[PDB]
Amino acid sequence: QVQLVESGGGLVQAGGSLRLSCAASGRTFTSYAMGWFRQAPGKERESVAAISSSGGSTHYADSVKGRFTISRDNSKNTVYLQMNSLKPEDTAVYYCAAAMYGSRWPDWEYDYWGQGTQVTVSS
Amino acid sequence: QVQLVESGGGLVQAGGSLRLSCAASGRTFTSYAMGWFRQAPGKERESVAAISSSGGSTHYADSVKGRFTISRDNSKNTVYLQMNSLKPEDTAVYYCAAAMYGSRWPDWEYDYWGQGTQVTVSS
Amino acid sequence: RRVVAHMPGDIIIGALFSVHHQPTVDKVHERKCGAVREQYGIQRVEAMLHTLERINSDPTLLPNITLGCEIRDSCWHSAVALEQSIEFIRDSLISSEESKKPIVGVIGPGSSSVAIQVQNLLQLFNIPQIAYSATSMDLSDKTLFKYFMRVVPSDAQQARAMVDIVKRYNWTYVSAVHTEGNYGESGMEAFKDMSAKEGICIAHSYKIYSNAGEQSFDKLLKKLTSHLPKARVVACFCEGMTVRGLLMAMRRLGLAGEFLLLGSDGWADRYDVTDGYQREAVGGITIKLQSPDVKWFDDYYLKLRPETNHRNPWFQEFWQHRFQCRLEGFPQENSKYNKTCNSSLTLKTHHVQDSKMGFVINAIYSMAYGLHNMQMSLCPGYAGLCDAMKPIDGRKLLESLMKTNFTGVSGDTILFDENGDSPGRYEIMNFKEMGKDYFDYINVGSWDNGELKMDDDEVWSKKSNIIRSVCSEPCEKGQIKVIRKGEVSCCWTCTPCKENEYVFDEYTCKACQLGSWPTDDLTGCDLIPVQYLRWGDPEPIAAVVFACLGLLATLFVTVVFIIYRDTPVVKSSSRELCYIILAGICLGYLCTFCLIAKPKQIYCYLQRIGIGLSPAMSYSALVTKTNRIARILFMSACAQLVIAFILICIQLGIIVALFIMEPPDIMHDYPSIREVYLICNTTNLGVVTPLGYNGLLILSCTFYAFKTRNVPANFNEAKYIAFTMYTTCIIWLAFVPIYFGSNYKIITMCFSVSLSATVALGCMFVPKVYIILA
Amino acid sequence: RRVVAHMPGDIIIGALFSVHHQPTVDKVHERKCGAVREQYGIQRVEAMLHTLERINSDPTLLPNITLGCEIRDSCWHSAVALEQSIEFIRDSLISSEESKKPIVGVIGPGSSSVAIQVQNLLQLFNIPQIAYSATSMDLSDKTLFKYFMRVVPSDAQQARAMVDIVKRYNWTYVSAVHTEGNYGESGMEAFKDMSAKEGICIAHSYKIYSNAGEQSFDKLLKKLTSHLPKARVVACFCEGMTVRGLLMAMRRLGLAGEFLLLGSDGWADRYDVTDGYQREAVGGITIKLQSPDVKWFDDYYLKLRPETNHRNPWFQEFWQHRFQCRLEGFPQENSKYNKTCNSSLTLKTHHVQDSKMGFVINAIYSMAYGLHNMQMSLCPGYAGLCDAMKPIDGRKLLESLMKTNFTGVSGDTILFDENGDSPGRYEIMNFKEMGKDYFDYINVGSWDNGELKMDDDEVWSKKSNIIRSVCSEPCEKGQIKVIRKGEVSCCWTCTPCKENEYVFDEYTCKACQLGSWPTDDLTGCDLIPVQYLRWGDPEPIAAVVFACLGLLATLFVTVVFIIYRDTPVVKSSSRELCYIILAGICLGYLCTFCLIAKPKQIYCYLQRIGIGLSPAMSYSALVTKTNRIARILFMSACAQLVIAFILICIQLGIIVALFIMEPPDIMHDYPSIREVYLICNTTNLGVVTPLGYNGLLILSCTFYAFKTRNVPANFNEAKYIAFTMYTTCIIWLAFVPIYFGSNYKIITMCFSVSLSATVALGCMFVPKVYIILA
Ligand SMILES: N[C@@H](Cn1oc(=O)[nH]c1=O)C(=O)O
Ligand SMILES: N[C@@H](Cn1oc(=O)[nH]c1=O)C(=O)O
Repeated sequence: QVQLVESGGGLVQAGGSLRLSCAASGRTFTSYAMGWFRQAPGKERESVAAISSSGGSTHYADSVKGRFTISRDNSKNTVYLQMNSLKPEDTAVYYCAAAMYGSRWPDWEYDYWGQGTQVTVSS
Repeated sequence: QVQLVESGGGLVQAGGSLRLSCAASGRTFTSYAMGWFRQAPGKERESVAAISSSGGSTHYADSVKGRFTISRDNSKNTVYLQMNSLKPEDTAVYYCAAAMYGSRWPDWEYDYWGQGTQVTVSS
Repeated sequence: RRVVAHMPGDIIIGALFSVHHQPTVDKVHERKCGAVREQYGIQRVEAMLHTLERINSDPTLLPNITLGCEIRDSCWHSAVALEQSIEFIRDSLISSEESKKPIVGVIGPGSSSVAIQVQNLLQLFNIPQIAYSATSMDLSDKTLFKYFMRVVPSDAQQARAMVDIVKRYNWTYVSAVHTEGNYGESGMEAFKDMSAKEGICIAHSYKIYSNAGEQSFDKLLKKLTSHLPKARVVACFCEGMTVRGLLMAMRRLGLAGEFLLLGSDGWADRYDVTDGYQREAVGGITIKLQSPDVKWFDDYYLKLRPETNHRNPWFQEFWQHRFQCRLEGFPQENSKYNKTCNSSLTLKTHHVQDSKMGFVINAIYSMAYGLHNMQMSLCPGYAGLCDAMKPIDGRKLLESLMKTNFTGVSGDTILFDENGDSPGRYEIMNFKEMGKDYFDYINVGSWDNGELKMDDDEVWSKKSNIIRSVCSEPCEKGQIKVIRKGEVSCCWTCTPCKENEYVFDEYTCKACQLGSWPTDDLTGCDLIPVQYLRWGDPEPIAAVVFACLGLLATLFVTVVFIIYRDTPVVKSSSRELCYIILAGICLGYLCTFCLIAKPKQIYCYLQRIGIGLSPAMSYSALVTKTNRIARILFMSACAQLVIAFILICIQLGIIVALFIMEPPDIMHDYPSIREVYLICNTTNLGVVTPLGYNGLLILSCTFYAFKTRNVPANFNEAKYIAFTMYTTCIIWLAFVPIYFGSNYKIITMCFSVSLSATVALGCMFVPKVYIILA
Repeated sequence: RRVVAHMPGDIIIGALFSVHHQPTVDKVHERKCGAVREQYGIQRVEAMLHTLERINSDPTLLPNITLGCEIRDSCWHSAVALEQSIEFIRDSLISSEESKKPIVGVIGPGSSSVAIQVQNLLQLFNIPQIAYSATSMDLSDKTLFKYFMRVVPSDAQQARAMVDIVKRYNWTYVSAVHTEGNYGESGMEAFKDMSAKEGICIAHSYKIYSNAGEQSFDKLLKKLTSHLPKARVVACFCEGMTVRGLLMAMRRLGLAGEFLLLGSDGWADRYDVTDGYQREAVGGITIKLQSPDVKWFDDYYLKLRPETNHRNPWFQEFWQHRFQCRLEGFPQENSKYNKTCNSSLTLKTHHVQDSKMGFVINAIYSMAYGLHNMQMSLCPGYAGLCDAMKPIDGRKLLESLMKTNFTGVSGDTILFDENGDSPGRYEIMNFKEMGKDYFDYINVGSWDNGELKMDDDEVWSKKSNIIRSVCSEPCEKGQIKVIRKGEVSCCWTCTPCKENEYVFDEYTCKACQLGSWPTDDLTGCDLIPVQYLRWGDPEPIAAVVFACLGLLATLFVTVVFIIYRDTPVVKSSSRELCYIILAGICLGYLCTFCLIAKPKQIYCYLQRIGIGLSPAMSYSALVTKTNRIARILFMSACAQLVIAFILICIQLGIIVALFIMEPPDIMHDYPSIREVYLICNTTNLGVVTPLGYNGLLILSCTFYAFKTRNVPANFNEAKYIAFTMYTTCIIWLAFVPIYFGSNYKIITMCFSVSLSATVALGCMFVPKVYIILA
């Protein structure tokens, strides 16, 4: 198995910007589609975004469509999520997942998890 | 590295007999001379007995000479110490050690230790 | 790090399948592979996965034991497969004995060059390998390739099949191409070795790489067509891609239908080497391994969908490649395409079954039965996996697999000999145009232990096949010998031996001996008939009638003389001299006979003796008479008899010496090669010496006759004697050159002798007959 | 699991050394090894350990980098070394990349069969291997053995050295033994190939295993001695143990000093193959690689004690083996011995340095320099180990080691070519007995680029070496040809060609043409001297003096006759007839001359003309006189002149035809092969016809003489004429058979002619002289 490590999250004033970095161990990262998920206390898990293994195709949730950007770089073995406007709903813990035998979105059969990162948004 | 495991010791009436078994992991046991040592609370470590790697030569301490026996069997990867007429001095923890680059006895340059076994002798 | 397709279980079996194509030229160093393969790739992957699942579900096989798998790409390349085998070793060995479970064995690869090095790597660690397509014959050396097994026969039988095909249709001048590697090369050496014995030539061998550039095949066509139009057949041990390149270059250069091309199992029944270029390849004859279709895989494979497949990493990419789209939300979207796939596209559109799937499934079953037999014959105490079997031993597995005996999915019992080579059969397919714009491979013949059962009527559809590629036509038509230029023995030039030479050797004639004419068909020599003028020539008839007239006159004259011995004319003349003259004339006229007949040992000798004796036995009496008449102007009868007998004895001795020097014999004269004559053996001296003796006698005769010319005595006998002597001298002088001026010497001599006798007869016999009568 | 000798460090280098002997026969399956090795084992181990410690201590080498090691036993066996190399792969492959540090390279092994297989295993994983003793020539194929390097030259030069040695001492019929393996076999093939061209034979090759039983060497000796005593040298590419077995079996069977044996570097300078059997091997000649001693190892090694060595697991066992004791309290006591070692035993007793230690240390230094050069030429930014160098790459290391340029411990620069083969030199040692019970190997020759600089005086100590191993001695001594039996061309049989044949081919003579005699040394032929008569023989002298007497008498008589033409006797006789007789006698006596001289083109023709004309020119006058006297009982002088001239012309025409038929010529008569004579062309008919003419003339003369015998006329001339005619007829009749009965024909004719003339001279000339005088 390959491990996932998260970085870049934290507490910032509302309306700001941030970059979240997800890095995978091993050397088989170029053949794994990567998904961004969210989880807030007191509610069930929710989807955020997804990027295909080969790149060039991005999937954004309707509730966050039009303001968040995602990109990948296989050379340094990482995926970057540029997060903007710091919406109040962003105060949650964010998970990074890897799937390869997926189906039509948002059904991707994720099997590799990560520790995520807690992001708090002020008022 | 290989591990040493001890068995057979315990509490018995004074003047009895016992068998202590020392077993080594790995498969290089046939080229390791084996030493029996003792350690009692409130005093420094003392030597008990020794057996050569190839067998056929036994070394007994003067204080315990003439009543304790030692043998080896490489097929089951073990060494047996038969302790006859258990003396009150046996109230101690017995250690099993392995040495291969030794010198003239009792200078053998031991490098592999064991957990030993606590043997208590009644009055 | 490449991807793998794994399936968990108690036991692990590896496999090498070429899911992608070969790395292109100049990109080998990067070890990057090309397009996805549909029939040599994923089909085999799913076959292995389903086969292992099915045999796991079987209770009678490996009870309480589950069988897993690990499939890896090899890209039809050497280095990539070596790396994957090193990964197999790494999964085994250190990380497994002390990662995943150790790898028991591999199944593959399918090429005769990659399998060799994979066996080299896998024979140090004792891991058996069962190939299914590596049909080379260098892998049957159990001393050097010890852990290798096959479910297919070697290619020492494909070479025999191709030789039989090329010999059955009277082909003699063939080209030769083969792709570089340990499959084309050894097969082509075997083809050459077994074609030399059968008297089939090779125009020029060649060699090319499958991944060679576009401009490396144009040169190959140019060097192949330099021999045109003598060789219309090209024998190939090439792989499918080499044949595809040849077809593409033929279309580009414009050689549609220029020459038929014969191929191996490399492009036996493959639609992926003639699609888009099916017009150039019509006519080719391809040998194929005999494998019936399997319905298990067909039923299982067609229901596969990309969104319900969680075992094949190379499936979605294959889906966008096959259907030319881009799945919207799939992880491997591959948005380089357009026109996204619908939810109605299925795999049963344009489905083509792989031609070697039975062999794959049989290899898997063979490994499983080897494991099961060794399990039940090494650990009988338990039904499953026991401590005596942990870990599994490679040598025991090899010696358990070398005795396999079971029935394959096709229904045929599978057992291979000590060399690890299962038996096999062959078909001979032909590519042709069934309809308009419709082309297909059709079965024509077969092959099994040399029983080539083909269809001469089905191929070429008539008695006019392709122009037989032969350098020299059957030119030695019975009157021409064969000469070679010395550079090549395949085709020759023709030289007609002379009319006197008949055919003895296939390459050269020999002349008939003297006296023998070559026969009509020049197969031998025959004795020339002998020509001799037996009876029919008119000149012998005239000579015979003249001799008969003279003989009748002589008999009448001698009868008249013998009627009355005493007469005035008889009293005046001497009976001895006239009797001698008559005897000489009779002897000469007899010598005229026995010479015109067929020559023999005695007849010709008697004639030669007589023609010399008659003038000698005749002139003696007349020369004695002339000597007596000269002396007038052992006495009387005694003197005449003595002189006559002395002359006769001298002539007889001369003739005796004459034929003592040259004994009589018969010979065949050879005036020319065309004609042969029959003659008697004679020497010029044997003719000259009697001629000289008669010349001396004639000189004496004419001298004595000119001496006593005045005397009118003996009823004016001097005038008659002188005229006879002059006539005889004249005819002798005229007849001397006749004998050496023509080939009719016999007739001329006979006529001269007859008329010389007749002159004397008319001179002497008539007057005395008149004196007797009136 | 066997033991290993390890030394920690940043980098790890492996090594394969044969500490124990080869597993004995029938024990290979158990993979159990034999006795401990003193010079091919532990010495190498300590050399490597100390060398790595010393190079670690060096500041100019690998700064801030420490070098470790891992030494493993190989037991001189293929399988054990394969297992140890698999352990090497296990250590670096799995655990190191993601146990201990990865293994950079190996150093060894020292045999040409084990090294091949270890290289086959180690060339897939890219681990370089630097051998130090595997001097085979099959390991120089960089296409197949790519990761292999050497510090010693190949054995294609040992074969040349052995061929030069065997050729220099005139050996021609040699035996052949070689131990089975890739070292003996290839070297022996090279020796055969390069010995065939030099005209050196091979009696019979052989092959044996080193570990073969005690009864497999007796058979080898029996088959080697079956050729005795023709081949007394045995050429060996055997290893040391094969030579040891041969020596042991020679001692057992009793062949001490039977035949010299020539050997390779396998038993070059090794005291462990002749100890205990040094009496059988005296005389052998062994080639050795040129390596001077090293003092570093000698200084370090001799201070080692078993109780102060904590790096060598195989040391105490070696101590009890060498000194034959049992250490009391040591862990490896090995109480199977007795007589425990004291505290005074040291290693400097009977110390013998290993013969290939410089090569070992040079191999270690070469690997270290390769690492250092690649380090400073790949990571110039840091002095030590950097992330760009982690992990180390095999291909870069190989391409950095293929350019080594440095000076070894012996002081010689070490650089090997693209084939990985450092240059080397050779010595030629000889084993012999220096003193009584003292034997040693002594240096005799050398070898470097074919400059074989040996000592002919040092070996054999005299001009009488061993009996040369030759089958046929130089028998073709200039008068004998050479014939072969066809089985072998090495030795032959001798056949003396006939005395009439000279030597032309080495194998066969040839006879000369007629008229030439072979020379003294039979190198050719010379024209046989011609023998003729030069007037020196007594018989020609007698003939000449008789002819001179007759000639003087004839001149005296003719002068007396010509002094006065008119005389009563001269008036009665005719001057013409006596002049003709005198001319005939003079012509005959002249014909006696010019015939005894040397024959020439015209001399013999003139002599023949004279001897044929003189009797003819003489008898004419006498026959005319006899005819005239018979007629008595163109008239008178005119008639006599006409008759004489007619007879002379007839004789001249007959002689003209005679030499027209046979033109004159000179020739060399060949009565025998020994002698040749000189003769003129003399046809038998040209001699016979004058004899017939003279016989007819003599018959006429004697008939006429017998006719007129009564007449006493002409002063009783009839008696003289009749007596002369009778004498001439008698002498001619007696002299006709004389010519056909001996080889003195010339003398016979001369004497006959002279006396025939003399008889007539005495008959006729003297009476006329008397009549003139008194
Ligand atoms: N038997 C062939 C295998 N093979 O090669 C191809 O090109 N197709 C195919 O099946 C070989 O040994 O090379
Ligand atoms: N160069 C030899 C090495 N060798 O073999 C022996 O027996 N001694 C020894 O040094 C070989 O290649 O076999």
